[PDB]
Amino acid sequence: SMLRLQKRLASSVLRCGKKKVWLDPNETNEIANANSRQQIRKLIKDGLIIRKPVTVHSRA
Amino acid sequence: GMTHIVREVDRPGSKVNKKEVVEAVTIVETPPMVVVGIVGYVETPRGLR
Amino acid sequence: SGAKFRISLGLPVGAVINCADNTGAKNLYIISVKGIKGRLNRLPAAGVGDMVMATVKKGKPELRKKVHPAVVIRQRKSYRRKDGVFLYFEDNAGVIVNNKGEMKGSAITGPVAKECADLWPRIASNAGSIA
Amino acid sequence: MKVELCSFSGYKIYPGHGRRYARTDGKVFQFLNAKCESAFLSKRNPRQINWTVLYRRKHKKGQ
Amino acid sequence: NEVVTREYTINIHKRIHGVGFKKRAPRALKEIRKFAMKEMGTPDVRIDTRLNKAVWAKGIRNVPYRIRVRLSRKRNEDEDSPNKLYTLVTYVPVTTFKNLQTVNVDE
Amino acid sequence: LRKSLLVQTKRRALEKIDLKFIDTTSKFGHGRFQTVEEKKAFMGPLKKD
RNA sequence: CAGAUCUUGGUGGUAGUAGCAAAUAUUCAAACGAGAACUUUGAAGGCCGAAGUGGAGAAGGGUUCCAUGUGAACAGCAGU
RNA sequence: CUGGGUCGGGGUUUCGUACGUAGCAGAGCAGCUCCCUCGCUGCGAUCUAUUGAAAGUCAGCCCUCGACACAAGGGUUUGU
Repeated sequence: SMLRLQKRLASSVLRCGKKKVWLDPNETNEIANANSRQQIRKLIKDGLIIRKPVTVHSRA
Repeated sequence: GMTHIVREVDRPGSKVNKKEVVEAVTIVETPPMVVVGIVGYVETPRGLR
Repeated sequence: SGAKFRISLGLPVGAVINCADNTGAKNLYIISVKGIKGRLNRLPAAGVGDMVMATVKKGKPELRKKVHPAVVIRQRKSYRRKDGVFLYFEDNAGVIVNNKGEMKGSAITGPVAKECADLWPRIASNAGSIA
Repeated sequence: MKVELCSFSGYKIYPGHGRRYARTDGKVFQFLNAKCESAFLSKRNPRQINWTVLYRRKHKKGQ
Repeated sequence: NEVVTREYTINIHKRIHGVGFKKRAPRALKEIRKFAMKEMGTPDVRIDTRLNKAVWAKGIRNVPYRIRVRLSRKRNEDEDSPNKLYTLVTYVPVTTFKNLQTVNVDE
Repeated sequence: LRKSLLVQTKRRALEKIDLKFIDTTSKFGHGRFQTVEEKKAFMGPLKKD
């Protein structure tokens, strides 16, 4: 299935580039029928997707 | 393969007489063969048969 | 006898070789090896111990600007003896000579290849050390 | 045949091997290979090099 | 039997000698699949993603000379396939590679 | 190998040869040690003993 | 009508040939699916390296925007 | 003729002495002393010992008889 739509919405809601969005890989079914920002905003709070942290860039 | 050798030489008159020389050689390993068959040839005006 | 077993020719026409005697020259400019018949489009090459015509390009004004026969003493190209040791000196070298085969100067600095000392006995008389 | 010790190492040079280089002040030296060739021609001190015979004899290594 | 599982030490420096630089790691994979298919004989080989990290770890221009591989054949244990058998390759990290044999292991 | 047709009579082909040194150092690199028994004597003991 | 380097339409040999080589690079697993070198997710390795392979505009395009679906045709292989 | 295949082992060979630890080594500086004083603790490029060590070694090198499994099969034909 095309999880692209869910990825773009998960970037706008989280306010981060879609590199960082992490759609869960084992649960591609429940995301597939969540295609409105009234559910993806819900779908985050249950942890089924999250925002990946920035890759480290150490000045040490 | 190939390998060196060192020998004297006794060519009379050469500027190399009675001195060492090194000379690249081969090594052709030759186990003894085994005879199994005989063939006879007859001369024909056409050729050998 | 007259053996001169092939030694790797390493100074083609154009080689500038340090003069090695007291005639006052400092550079021999080879123009043509002596004794080479050659092939279409091949520069003659002068080995060690080969008479070779040469025009001094830097030294006594008497010597410069004329063609003098020369002999190559030390060559930089590693040449083989006939016993498997590849002797090669530190620089090109030479010495002015008459076409009768005898030196013009009387003091050679540096070593001399054993190939020369066997060929031109006049050079082998003045050689400091036949290396 | 005569064996000639290297001038940058101690390894024996058998008659077929090596190459010989004679500077323009009257000294011939034997070299076993090209590794010992361009070490001397760069003047690297033959006793600061961890594999020569001279170095192994200087620190008395093995003795 | 037909569920036999055993270690191996795949030498991927002699299956790679003589290849270009951008096609070195991707060639290491096929030389692993040409290993399972020759050893076990089954035509389904499923390289575990932990291995794909372990063969790309250095880069693509350089791959570890020896990689230690556990060839666990299976009988469609947790799947169902048209082929009855398929070997699931796996990674067995080790700090040394001296005096290691191809020993068998408990199933 | 085949015995020769061209009869040889020159000096160079009627030579009697007695060798002096059949070189046997390794060809798999610039060899420097004729025999193993010689190699271990110049090196000595190792950490692999 | 045999022709005019004739007009229009059509078909060959060439030919399954030239070719699909400008800018470093892809791999492993999983999903729907009839089908997967290419689609989507995840893991890894790379690049564009802020005078950008980034974020917005003016000319110009005019519905390409967004969603659901399709496997005629086009996307010089393929394609969910 | 048991066969070769893989891993390991040694021989060769390439480069030059690994990580780790210890040193009353180490040009100096800093902190603390019953101020003893080459006293004690620290940073310190490097050198020394363990160390011809470490690593690669056929993919077109050699020998093994050590571990492992595999090995006589499958498809297309041909008649005086």
